[PDB]
Amino acid sequence: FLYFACFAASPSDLLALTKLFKEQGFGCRLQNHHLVEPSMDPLVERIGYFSILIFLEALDMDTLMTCSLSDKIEQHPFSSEEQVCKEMDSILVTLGDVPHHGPVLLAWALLRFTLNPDKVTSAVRKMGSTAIQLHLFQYLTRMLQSLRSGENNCTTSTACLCVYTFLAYVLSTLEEQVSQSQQDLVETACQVFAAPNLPDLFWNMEPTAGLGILLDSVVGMFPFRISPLLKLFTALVSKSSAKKVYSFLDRMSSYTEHYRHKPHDILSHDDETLWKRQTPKLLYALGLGQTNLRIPQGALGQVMADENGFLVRWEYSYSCWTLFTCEIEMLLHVVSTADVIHQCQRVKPIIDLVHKVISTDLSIADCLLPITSRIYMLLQRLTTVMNPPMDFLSSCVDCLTALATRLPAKVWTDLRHTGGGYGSLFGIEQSQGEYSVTLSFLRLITTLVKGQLGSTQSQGLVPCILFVLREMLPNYHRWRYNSHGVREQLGFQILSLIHAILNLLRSLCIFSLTNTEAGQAVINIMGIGVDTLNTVMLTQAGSSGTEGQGQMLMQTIKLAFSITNNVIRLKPLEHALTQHGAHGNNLIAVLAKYIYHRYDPSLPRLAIQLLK
Amino acid sequence: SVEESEISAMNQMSWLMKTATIELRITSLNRQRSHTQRLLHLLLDDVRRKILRILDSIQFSNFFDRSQIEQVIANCEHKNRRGQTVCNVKLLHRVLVAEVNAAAIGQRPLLMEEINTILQYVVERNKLLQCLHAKRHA
Repeated sequence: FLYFACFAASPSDLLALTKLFKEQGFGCRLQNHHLVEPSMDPLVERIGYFSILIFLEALDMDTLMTCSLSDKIEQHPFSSEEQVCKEMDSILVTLGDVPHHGPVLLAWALLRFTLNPDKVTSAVRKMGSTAIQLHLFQYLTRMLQSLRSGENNCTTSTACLCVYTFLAYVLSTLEEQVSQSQQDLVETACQVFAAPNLPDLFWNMEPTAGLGILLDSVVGMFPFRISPLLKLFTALVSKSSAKKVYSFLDRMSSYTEHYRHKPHDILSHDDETLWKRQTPKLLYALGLGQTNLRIPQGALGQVMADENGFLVRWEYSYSCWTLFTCEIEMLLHVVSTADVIHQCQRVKPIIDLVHKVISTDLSIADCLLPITSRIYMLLQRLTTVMNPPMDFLSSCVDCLTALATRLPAKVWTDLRHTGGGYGSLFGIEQSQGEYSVTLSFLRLITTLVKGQLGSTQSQGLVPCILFVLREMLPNYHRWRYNSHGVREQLGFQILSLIHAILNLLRSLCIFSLTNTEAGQAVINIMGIGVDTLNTVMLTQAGSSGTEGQGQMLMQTIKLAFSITNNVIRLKPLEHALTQHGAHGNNLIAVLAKYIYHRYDPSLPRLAIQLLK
Repeated sequence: SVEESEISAMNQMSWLMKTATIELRITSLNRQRSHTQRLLHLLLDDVRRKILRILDSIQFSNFFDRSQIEQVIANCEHKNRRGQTVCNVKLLHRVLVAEVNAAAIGQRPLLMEEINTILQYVVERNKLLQCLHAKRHA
C-alpha cells in the first residue's frame, strides 16, 4: 500500500492483486484459516484493510477525478487497457458477499463510470448497488479508526488521504443516491479529517465538489442536525484553518427548521418555493439572555417537502457561537429535568469543538468567553446529578484544561470556586470501567501544576495531589479495565503528573513516595521485568513499533525509573528496593536484567543510574 | 448457571464443593503446592475475582376458608432433602380432590378450581422451599 502510494501501481499488478485477494477472499478463505483464535481476528481485518486500500490505492482516485473534471479521461492508466478492465470486471462481478468487497466494487464501478459513461453494462450497476448495499461507509469508518488506533504515522496518513480522495470522487459522481447514509459518511470525513494534512486540502478546494458538498448540505440542516455539522467543523479544525472555522461559524449562511404547519406569518412567493418571514421569530426564549438569536423579517425560506411538513431553510445570518450559547443556557435551565441526559448529547457536539478550537489557537480563547464562563456553572450543576453524563463532564473538563493551559491561576480560582465533586465521577468510573472523567481531571491537574501557578497557588492543589498519590497510584492496578491499555495510560498520566511536579510540591511528593504505598507501586511498575516489556513489544501488529501500547508501557517504566532516581537524589522505600522479593527475584536483579533492553537506551541508562 | 434447572445446578455445585473440600483436607494432610497455587492465582490475580463472582451468583433474595386452607397446607409440608420446607403439592392435590369428592353438586366445579389453586400454592411453596435450601447449601 505504501509503495503504491509512493509510485503509481500499474493496472496489471492491480489485476493480479485483485485475483490474489479473491483467492484468499480478502483474508477470509485462508489455507490455514482453521487455526485462528479470537486473539488473531484484528490481523485478518488488517490483511483485509490493506486489501481494500491496495485495491483503492491502485485505482488512484485523484487522477480519475481530475481527468473527469478536465475532459481528458484517456490519461488515466485504465483507459487504453480494455482487457484488464474486462477481466477485472469478470472478477469483481462475483463479489458482494463480504464487507471488504464494498469499496473495491465501488471505485471500480466508479472506474467503469469514468472510462466509459455510455458503455455502462448492468455489471457496473449491480456492482454499485452492491457497494451501497455492503455498508461500505461504516467499513471505511472502522478501517480508519483501527488503522489510526496506532498513533497515526505516515501509514495512517496515506490511508486517510486515499480515503479522502476516493470519497471525494464518490461525492462528485453519484450526488443523489448517497443521501440515505448522511450519518455514516459523516464519520467517514470525521475519519479522513483526523489527519493533520487533510484539513488544509479541504479548505483549499472549491466548496461545490468533493467533501465540501457534504458540508454544504450539512449547513443546509443547521441548527436542526447540530451534531453532524459540529463534528465536521471540529474535524476540519487545524492550525491553519482555526480562524477559518471560527469565522464560518460566526457567519452562518443558512438556518434550518422543521415546520409541521405553515405559520400564519409565512408569506409565500408564487411558486411556494421562496417564502418570506413576516414577523420576528425568537429562537430560544431563555430569559434575560444577551444572545437572542432572531431570524429577521422579510428573510427567505426555501421550502423542501418532508413527509410530515416543510423543511424550511431560511437565509438568516445567525451567529453559531451565540446560538450554542443559548443552547448551553437551555442546558443550564433544564438540568433538573429528565431530558438533561439527551440535552448533553445536543450540547456535546459544541463543547467538543470548543476545546478543539480553544486548544488549537489560544488567541481565540477570549472570543469564546461566553461558553467558557458557562462551562463552570454547567459542571457545578451536572456533577451532582445522580447520573453524571461522564462524557459531558469529560469534554467540559477538557475545554477547561485547554483554557488553563494559558491562564493557570484564573482557571484555578474559577474551578476551585465550583468544587470534592470529582470524587463521585471517580467512584462511578472505578465501578463502571472507563476513566475519561478521572483522566480529564488528571489532564487539568497536570496543566495547572505545570503552568507555573505562583507559590501561593500550589497550596490549593495539594489535596488533589494527595488524591493522585494515595488512592490512584496504589490501586490503579486492581481497578477494572474494560479495555486494554487504559489502565496503563492511567498509571502513565499519574506518573507524568508526579514527575512534572517533582521536576519543578517537592517535599510532599518525596514524603508520600518514601513513606506510603506509592513507593511499592512504582517499584512494581519498574519490576514488571524486561521480558514482559519485550513480549508486549512484539505484540504490536503494525508500523507503530515506536507508537504501540508497548511504547506507552516503556514510557511508564522509564517514568517510574526517573521517579525513583529523583526521589533518591532529593532525599521504607529503600528497604523495599534492597529487600529480596518473596519470590526469589530481588528487585535489584530485575533492574540489572534491564541491561538486556536493546531498543531504548534511555531505559538501561536510567536503570544504571539507579544502580549507581 | 442453569436458568431452567436452577435447583439442580445448585445441588450439583454444592456436592462438587463438598468433594473438593474432602480433597483439600487430604491434600493438605500430606502435601502439594502447585495445584493449590494455580487455583489461588486464578482466584485472585487481577475482572471480578473468581470466587467473588461465584459468591455473586448465589442470589440471596426469595370457596375455601383461608385459615383452614393454611392449616392443610402446613400439614403437607415436608423437609425436603436439603432442609427445604416444601409444600408437597401432590399430597395437597390428593387431599383437596378428596375433600371435594366427599347444593353440593352445583358448586363441584368451584371447589375443584379451589383445590387446583391450593395445589398451585403448595407447588410454588415447595419450589420456594427448594430454592431456599438450595441457596442454603450454596
